[PDB]
Amino acid sequence: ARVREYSRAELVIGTLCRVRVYSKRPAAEVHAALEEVFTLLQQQEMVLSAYRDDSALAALNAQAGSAPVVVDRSLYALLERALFFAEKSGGAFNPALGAVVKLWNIGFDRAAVPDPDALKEALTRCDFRQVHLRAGVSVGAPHTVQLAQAGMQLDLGAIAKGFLADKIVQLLTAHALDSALVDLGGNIFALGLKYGAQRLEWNVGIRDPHGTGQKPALVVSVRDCSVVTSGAYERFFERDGVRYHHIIDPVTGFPAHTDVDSVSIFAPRSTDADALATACFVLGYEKSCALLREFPGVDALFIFPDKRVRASAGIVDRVRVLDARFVLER
Ligand SMILES: Nc1ncnc2c1ncn2[C@@H]1O[C@H](COP(=O)(O)OP(=O)(O)O)[C@@H](O)[C@H]1O
Ligand SMILES: [Mg+2]
Ligand SMILES: [Mg+2]
Ligand code: NA
Ligand code: NA
Repeated sequence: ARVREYSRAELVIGTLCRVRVYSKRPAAEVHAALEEVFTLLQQQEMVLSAYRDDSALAALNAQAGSAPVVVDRSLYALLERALFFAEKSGGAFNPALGAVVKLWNIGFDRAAVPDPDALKEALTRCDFRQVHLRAGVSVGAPHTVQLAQAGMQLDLGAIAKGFLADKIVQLLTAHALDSALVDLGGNIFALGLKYGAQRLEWNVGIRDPHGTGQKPALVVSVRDCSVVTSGAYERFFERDGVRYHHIIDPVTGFPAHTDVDSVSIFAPRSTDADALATACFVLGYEKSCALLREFPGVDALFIFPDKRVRASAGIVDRVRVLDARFVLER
């Protein structure tokens, strides 16, 4: 039995999603797994999407201030994990920020900053503690979500790609695959080891925060690990000489003013890496290090505006700088 390498990529969930697999299984089995990966992404776009009228999440948001809504176990679990990171991060990551994000989402389209009072009003409808998750303990009991605060809106943009990368890994493993690189718009999961007959760690690239995005500035060698990056120049618009990026500080209702250009989180679960990358970007370097002490199983890599790079002890020896303008502090 020979090793073969496969990849497939499609535009779905608003970005380019690519999965690369090495396998000795019959090619038909790999093709079937990849078919299911991309069917899953299509289906989940219709569950999780914040910017569509026909998604399950949009239906949930339409019931804010009303009765609990039945959701499937998967969406319930994702919301539970999102609220966990909201609590642990002091709301730096906030999955109920839709009232504010939606104003900024039209801002992007219109290239215009939201009004002050409108923005001040939106911040009053973002209390994630008023998302009530309930699930009965008896056999087959439904899972429900209630948005108790009038006009509050869920937006899972900062955790959905991580969730989907984890769901894809679970699917690949269900198909008896153990070597893959999952890349959902840059949200990476490195499953197992790649092939060279030699088995090698995956060399995951981290971009220059200001890069055209072509070349990575650094690579990190990893196995069975998600690598998720949140950064200041990945999505933004400009107006009158000021840049407004897409990661909001919930305290100000404005794009976060932070001391790092990007934060990359390395974790066994991409859900966790995605939520933490957002929280850490909002919190800034020192407070991020404090938060991360609560998660011993994760590592982090910070790129500063002066091109210094700091990486935690669990990954620093695995980092290689490719763009010599950057310096890895040791
Ligand atoms: N502080 C925040 N907490 C949670 N979600 C946020 C926050 N700010 C913005 N969002 C939503 O999450 C998205 C940012 O997600 P993030 O994972 O940080 O970046 P990326 O889009 O590169 O994956 C935004 O587009 C918005 O939908
Ligand atoms: Mg995130
Ligand atoms: Mg993300
Ligand atoms: Na990103
Ligand atoms: Na800040």
